[PDB]
Amino acid sequence: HSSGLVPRGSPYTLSKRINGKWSGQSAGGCGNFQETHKNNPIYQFHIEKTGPLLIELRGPRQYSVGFEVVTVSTLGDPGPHGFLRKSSGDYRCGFCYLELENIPSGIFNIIPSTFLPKQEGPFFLDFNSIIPIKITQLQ
Ligand SMILES: [Br-]
Ligand SMILES: [Br-]
Ligand SMILES: [Br-]
Ligand SMILES: [Br-]
Ligand SMILES: [Br-]
Ligand SMILES: [Br-]
Ligand SMILES: [Br-]
Ligand SMILES: [Br-]
Ligand SMILES: [Br-]
Ligand SMILES: [Br-]
Ligand SMILES: [Br-]
Ligand SMILES: [Br-]
Ligand SMILES: [Br-]
Ligand SMILES: [Br-]
Ligand SMILES: [Br-]
Ligand SMILES: [Br-]
Ligand SMILES: [Br-]
Ligand SMILES: [Br-]
Repeated sequence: HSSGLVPRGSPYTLSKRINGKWSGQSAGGCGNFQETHKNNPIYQFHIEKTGPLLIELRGPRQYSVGFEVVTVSTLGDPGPHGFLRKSSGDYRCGFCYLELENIPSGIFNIIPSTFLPKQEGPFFLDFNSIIPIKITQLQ
């Protein structure tokens, strides 16, 4: 993996970049498009030690983008920073992010999308951390 765009000397000392795209079936659009949102790409990552994670998504300037993070498996006891699903928030043009300073140890999925379906194009997902994170693509 290459790296994202992180200041020199950032507290996030590791940056792992995933390059993907929306194309054909996988251009599913946001959650409003309930028939196709679940067709978007899905990446899966492991947090080995609870600690800070910041995820950035970039797509074309002219696309409004967002992502959701879903807890798949946390084996630790039920802490305050536990969740079912979180998101980058409002769709934004070109760039969005989510900072999880105390994400629990476990398995999570991340689903990046454009606002409307059938918006084809590239994206980068950057995972900025202090501990290495294993990632794989599910679809
Ligand atoms: Br790359
Ligand atoms: Br396809
Ligand atoms: Br729909
Ligand atoms: Br569903
Ligand atoms: Br970039
Ligand atoms: Br959220
Ligand atoms: Br959400
Ligand atoms: Br946002
Ligand atoms: Br929105
Ligand atoms: Br940007
Ligand atoms: Br932002
Ligand atoms: Br958090
Ligand atoms: Br999921
Ligand atoms: Br790394
Ligand atoms: Br990896
Ligand atoms: Br991957
Ligand atoms: Br795949
Ligand atoms: Br599959």
